[PDB]
Parts: sequence; C-alpha cells; structure tokens
Amino acid sequence: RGLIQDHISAGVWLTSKDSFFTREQYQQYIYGCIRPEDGHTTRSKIVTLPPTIFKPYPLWTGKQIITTVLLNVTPPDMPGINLISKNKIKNEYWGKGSLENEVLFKDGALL
Amino acid sequence: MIVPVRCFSCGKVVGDKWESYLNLLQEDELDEGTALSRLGLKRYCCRRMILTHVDLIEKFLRYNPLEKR
Amino acid sequence: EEPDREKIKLLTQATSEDGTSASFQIVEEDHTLGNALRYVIMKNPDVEFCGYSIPHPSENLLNIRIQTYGETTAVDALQKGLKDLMDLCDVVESKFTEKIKSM
Amino acid sequence: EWNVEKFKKDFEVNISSLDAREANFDLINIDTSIANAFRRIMISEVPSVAAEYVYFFNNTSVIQDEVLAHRIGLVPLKVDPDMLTWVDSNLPDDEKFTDENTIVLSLNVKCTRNPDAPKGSTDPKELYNNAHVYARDLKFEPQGRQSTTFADCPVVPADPDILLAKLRPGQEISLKAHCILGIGGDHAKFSPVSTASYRLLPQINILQPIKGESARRFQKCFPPGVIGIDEGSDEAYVKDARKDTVSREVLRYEEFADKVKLGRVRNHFIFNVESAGAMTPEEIFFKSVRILKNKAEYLKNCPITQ
Amino acid sequence: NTLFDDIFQVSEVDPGRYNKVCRIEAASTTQDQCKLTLDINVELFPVAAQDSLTVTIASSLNLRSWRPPQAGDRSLADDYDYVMYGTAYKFEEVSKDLIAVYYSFGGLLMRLEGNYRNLNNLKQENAYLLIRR
Ligand SMILES: [Zn+2]
Repeated sequence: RGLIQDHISAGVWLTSKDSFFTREQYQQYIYGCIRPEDGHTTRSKIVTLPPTIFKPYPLWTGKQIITTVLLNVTPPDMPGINLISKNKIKNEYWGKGSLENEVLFKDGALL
Repeated sequence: MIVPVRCFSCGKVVGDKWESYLNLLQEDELDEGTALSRLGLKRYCCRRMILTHVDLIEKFLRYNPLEKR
Repeated sequence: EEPDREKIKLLTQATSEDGTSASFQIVEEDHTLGNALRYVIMKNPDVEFCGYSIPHPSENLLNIRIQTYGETTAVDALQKGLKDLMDLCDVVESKFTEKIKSM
Repeated sequence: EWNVEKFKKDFEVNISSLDAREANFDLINIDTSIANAFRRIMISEVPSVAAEYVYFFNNTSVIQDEVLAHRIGLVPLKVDPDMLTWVDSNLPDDEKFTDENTIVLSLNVKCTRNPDAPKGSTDPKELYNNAHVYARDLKFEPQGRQSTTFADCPVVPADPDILLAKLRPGQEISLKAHCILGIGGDHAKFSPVSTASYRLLPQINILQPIKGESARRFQKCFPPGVIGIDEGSDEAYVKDARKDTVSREVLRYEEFADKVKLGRVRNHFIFNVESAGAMTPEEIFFKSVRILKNKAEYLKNCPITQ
Repeated sequence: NTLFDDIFQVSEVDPGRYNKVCRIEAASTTQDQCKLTLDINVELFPVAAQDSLTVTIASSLNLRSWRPPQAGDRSLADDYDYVMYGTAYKFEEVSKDLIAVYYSFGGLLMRLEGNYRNLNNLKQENAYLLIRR
C-alpha cells in the first residue's frame, strides 16, 4: 500500500533541492495537507520550522515541507525517525558532484 | 444531431454561425479557414466546433412520418 | 435577516482557549474567497500562520485556520482580513471606474 | 509597510480596448489571488438570466424534447439581469413564478409546405414554410408590471440567428419557457461571459544584444511587432512584449537560447473579458468586484457561530 | 556566537541540472586545508568562479519560534548577504587531524573540510550560515 503515478512524480518534483517555497506557499501547502480539526495531528495547534534561507527572502525547501508534515503527524512525546534509505534515481542525473540518492532522515527531518 | 448552440470548451454562442458559414463555403467560394476567421471563431475550441460539424439532422428529417410520401 | 448562524462555524476541535488558534468553517465557498482572504490575512503582521483547505470539492465547504500570537485574536485577525478585502475591492472598483471615465 | 493605501498607490489599471462585447484591460500590481478571484467570479458567480423550465405542449419534430429544452436553455437572452430577483424553492410552484422573478417566452411554430418552389430542394426555406426554427422565434410574453418595465427593454435573444430546430411539414413545436435568474456556477447556461481569462504580461529579457541580420533574424522568430529593430547596428529591441504569445519558438535556435530569457510579470495581468451579449463586459467586471466586496461584507456581518 | 569565519575563493560553480541552485566548490585563501562544497540558490545570490565569499558559521543571529524581520531590530544577518539555517548530520575524518563537517539546509548541503578549526564547530542542532560578497 503506497502512493501511485502522479503522487510519485509529485514527490520527485517537490523534494528536489530546486523546489523553494515562500512562507505563504509553505504554510498554505501545510494546512492544505494537515487539518487539526480533523484529528490529523497530535498537537491541537500548528508548528512550523525556520526558513531554509533567512536572507534576501525567507525560503523553505520541499524537504522542509516533508519535515513539517512528519513533525506534525508524529507524537510530540517521541523523537524523529532516523533512516538512511536510497532512491531509484542515480546521483549522476543531478550533476557531476550532486549527491541525491542517499535519503537521510535525522530526528524527523529529511536532510 | 444539430449544430451545437455553444462551443463546449470556450462558451461562445456558435449556433448562429452555421448557415452563414455554409453559405460562405458555397456562395463566396471561400475556404474553411478563412470562413471561420470571418465568423470570429478565433479560438480552436470554436474553430473546431463549426469546422468538424456533421449536420446529420438533414439525413434524419427525410424520415418524417407525419407527411405522405 | 437573522445573523447567519450557519455560514461560519468555529471548530472547537481546532480552537485554543487562550485565544490565538482557530479553524473556521464557511459553507458554500472555495478558493474564490479563500485564497484572496488568506492572501490579505498574511498581510497582518500579527498572523503567525494562516491558510485554507477544502475538505472535499463535492462537499462545497471551506476551512480557514488562523493561529496567531497573543497580540491579536483569530476572530479579530479574520475581521482584519475582511475589512482589508472590502476596502481593497473598493480601491479596485474606484480605479476601474476612473479609467473607464478617462477613455 | 503594507497598507491598503500603499496598494492603492501601487495598483494600476490600463484599459487597452473596450468594445460593447469585449474588454481587454490590465490590472497592474495586484495579487494573483485577486485576479483569479475576479475571473472565477465573472465566470461562475455573476448572475445571468437564462431559460430554465421549458413547458412543452406538443413536439412532433425529429428532435428530442429534452435536447430541444437544453438548447433553448443555452440561448443567451439580452436581459439586464437586475430586472429580476431570485426565485426561491421553499415554496409552491404557484408562488415560485411571478412577474418579479420569471420571464415567459412562447414558441408556437407549425411547419408547412410551400406552394411549389422552382426545381425541388431549392433549399429548405423555399420548399417549406417555417422550416427553420430560430431563437428569433421566441416571442416574449410579459405579465403586467414587467410588461410596462420592459416597454423600453423588450426581451430578445442576444443572437436571434441561432438555429434552434429544423422541422418538416406537419411537424409542430409549442412550448413555453420560463427564464429565471441564475449563476454560471450552478449551470454553465447562466455564465454571462463567453471567455473571461487573464494572462501574465510576457517579459523578454535580452541577456546580450543581437544585431544586423541575426537581430532581424531573431525578430522574425516572434509575432510580427513584438521585436522591433530601429537600426540593428546597436540593438534589436522589443516594440511591445504584450503582442507575444509565448510560443517559445525562439528557443529552437542556439543563436538565441543562450542570449535570451523568457519570463512574465507576476504583478501585471492582462484580462480579456468577452460578453455573450446579456451584459457589457465591463459591467460584468463591475458586478464581479462588487460581488467579492458584498461577500466580504456578508462575512463581516455574520456572527461567528460555535 | 561565531564558530567559524573565513574569506573563500570560489574555484567552481556547477549548476548541476537545476535552474536556481548551484554546487559551489571553494577553497580558503587563508588556510590550505580549509575546503568548502556548498549548494546555494544563485538566483537569490549569484556567484561566479574565482570570486570572494566571506563565509561565517555562527550558532545564532544573536548580537522555539521565528519572526519575519522588523525594522525595530537587527541581527547578525544585517552584516551579511546570504543566510541559511541548517543542521549538521555527518562528521568524517580525513586524517589523524583532517575532519570534514556536513550541514544540510533543508537539503542544501555543505561540506567543510578542515582538521582542527572544527573544534569550535562541533555538531549542533542548528548552524547559521552567513555569506558576504
Ligand atoms: Zn470555442
């Protein structure tokens, strides 16, 4: 049991280091996917991360979005899942020095 | 069945533009493209509406059972 | 005539008691009002988080959640949104009328 | 910092073209959520007047009653939709339709043969009488008040030439359509616009200049008048980026795909609103913005329930 | 407070397969063993080869929450152009002294190589990365 077709290609696109999102966009995607009124959380409020880029403009990554959803769906009394997985996309496709096949999860945060 | 009233995709009323369009292909010896350009169907959703139509009602109407034949 | 008792509803499951986190549910709405209202709401400097979500297209429902800090109430922040949308639309109408007249 | 007055300073309108059926106008310095709000409302929520309940008394034509009823629904009527209020449903049919909420259109056509045309098929219109049933045959039937109210705005189809049905001798159509006030969101027949759409202003950022015959050769890659060259010995310039269609044909050639960038102006919106004739497109836009404002007033007035 | 600060000379600017990120390879002008590999949004912060970046790693912007800027106060970001907030996820040793630290700013990775200076750069739940130009 897993997501399929479009959801897979959407995860591939959203999770690219190239995908950035403004505070407005980030928070919108978040409430779009999490409804605390629906029992979708273990917090009864919403929590959020610091932006990836503090600079010129506050910017969040897609991986930060997956961090926010995992931080919001797991119970606050438990540390974040730690996992080293791999992708079906060789690193060579993202460049001569890019490293994108190692899936890294540290304390609930896709790194 | 009969020339649609509106173009499914856009919304522009087209049912008024059939007979003149057919006249423009007969009387003016125009071509389908230029005829549709003069009809104002400047979008392909509209273009296709009239361009592709098949007014099968003329074939249906010869079956009218309410008149002797 | 009556103050509409069913248009907007405050989802107790989604509302703090201190005072700065609510989910509101509006009936018979969608992105139409929603995305504009969240956009203006994000202009409020006292909004920490705000967004809208449709529980399901067929249901014709709109939930909009505003969680702020202790310097505003979510009902107050929402009223700030609506006053901004009304005044802004007044601006749009006014400049549109002016340019219609200028022709 | 952001205020509604700094928006009023920043918001612009430029109207390129205002036809009694089409308006092409620009909204500069707005948010996409607002332009999309106006578009969405202009399409679904702006009320218009369209046939809703067709009462047939006879239909011997080779066309299905239901189908003909839907086609009569599709006919746009040249009616100012403000002449009528909404018809409720909480109440019996005898109260539903009054002269304040309903417009009656009668259609009584009987097809005959004509006394002997020339050859034969000499079309249909000469061989037969009333062979072609058009929307122009929808006779408007007022009641009392609205009879007077429409003295100077009688009810006419916004396109009488629409062919509605084709008959044959002895075939007949008698029906009475009840036109009500409705919104384009509840059914597409109530949408007053044919096409209300926006497009972001195309921006053509030339990264390095091109000149001579490579500049004019670049110029021919875009719609005729987007790229202008005055001399070309010094620059190949953009006469008007608004003329472009973003066909992105220029990228097919290495002569350019490394010396041009193609973007858009997120703030600048090019609206195109074409009306179906029921109302003038600008008046439709006015109703759309007044509709969004009225909605914000409804949400201010409502009491937060719990 | 600060943990590491240096002026770096960019040796490579590779866009990879991206439109607004690039993996920059740089080396410190001031210490032969200091090396850097960082993915930056050049659309926000354009960079070129052989260019002078003033990289500083700090534990905070001080002079549970995050606030948009306010012209009533400033931070260490007021001194620098490009700021990222990230975490350290790996510590590798290149010699009996060389150690390479890894941060991820939501997936924008950085690999600093050194040997001893790291000892003011121990693993922490957060690292602010500030760049000047
Ligand atoms: Zn069309």
